[PDB]
Amino acid sequence: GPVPSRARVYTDVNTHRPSEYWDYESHVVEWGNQDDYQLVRKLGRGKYSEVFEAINITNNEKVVVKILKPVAAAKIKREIKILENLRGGPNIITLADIVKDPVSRTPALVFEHVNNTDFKQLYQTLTDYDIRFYMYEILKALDYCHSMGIMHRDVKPHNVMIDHEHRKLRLIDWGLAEFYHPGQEYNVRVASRYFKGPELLVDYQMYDYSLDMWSLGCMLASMIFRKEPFFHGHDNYDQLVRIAKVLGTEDLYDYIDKYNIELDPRFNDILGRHSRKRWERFVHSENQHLVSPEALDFLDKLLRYDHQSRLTAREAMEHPYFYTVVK
Ligand SMILES: Nc1ncnc2c1ncn2[C@@H]1O[C@H](COP(=O)(O)OP(=O)(O)OP(=O)(O)O)[C@@H](O)[C@H]1O
Ligand SMILES: Clc1cc2[nH]ccc2cc1Br
Repeated sequence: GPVPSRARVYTDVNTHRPSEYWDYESHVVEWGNQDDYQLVRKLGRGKYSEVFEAINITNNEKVVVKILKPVAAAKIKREIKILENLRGGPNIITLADIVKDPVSRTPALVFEHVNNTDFKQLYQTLTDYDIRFYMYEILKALDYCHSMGIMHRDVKPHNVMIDHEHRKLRLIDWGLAEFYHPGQEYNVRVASRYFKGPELLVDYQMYDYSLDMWSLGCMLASMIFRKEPFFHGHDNYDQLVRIAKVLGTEDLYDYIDKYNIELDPRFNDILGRHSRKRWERFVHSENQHLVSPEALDFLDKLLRYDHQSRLTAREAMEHPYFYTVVK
């Protein structure tokens, strides 16, 4: 069957922590006062929650309220435990309160509000320096959560809030986040299609923090090459073919051979044979100002099939691409 795998960093953070730290099922939720919050406007709705802008009437501060849709208490306590564990961490969204919504009769998570800049404007206006600056900020949040034994599993642009005026970044939406336990087989239905790592696309369940580094690489490629998304699959199968058209099929077969993974036979008549492309192939007059040899080397070290070969968040922070960023 498949060869086992373990993270090359932060492998035993959870084994050496009190069981209360990662045993989210055993956690007793402390409930706040729902009357402290006045809902102002609906910001969005997904399969798992409705999101509102609200006012905390005890301090007149703006907050965001995520009212959870009917889902397993396992996912609810997991998100709460992760948010409480990471609270105060660099660039991690702050969970301000947990209240029972009187209408839905489900938990409502109250978060600090971030005055988020339009994503389309950010994507179209970020300069070379801003891309490096904000990528260093996201790495601080990822190294923190990884060092705390947690994988985010849904890194994507909509989950990175940026207040471009105050040069403030927050990593949000921890509903898919999970505690990393060496040897544990996880669900591969995580992350959004365009940001799914090859490990999820080939059904390899013993993955780790390095999944987030693939997702970060996908964001980087889309920003420096001005191609959103970078890997534009029609579905989860075409998603792997789109990756293989860039990284090539030889390295893909070496990856699956290393872990003794057998690809779904449905890939036999869609994967083809592709060579690895040089990153310069994606450079053109409209994105050249965002590309440098340091950007391409950094990208090359994130976008690797073998999850064990990708840079960790801390190694990424050491890369020459960030030497220009004021620290
Ligand atoms: N802490 C926050 N401060 C300000 N706005 C937030 C905060 N958290 C979420 N939002 C905003 O709430 C809105 C709705 O969120 P929601 O996650 O449902 O949709 P979304 O960002 O389009 O996500 P997805 O792409 O996953 O569907 C978004 O515009 C999001 O930026
Ligand atoms: Cl790190 C980062 C996160 C982001 N979220 C939306 C745009 C955007 C750009 C960068 Br660079």
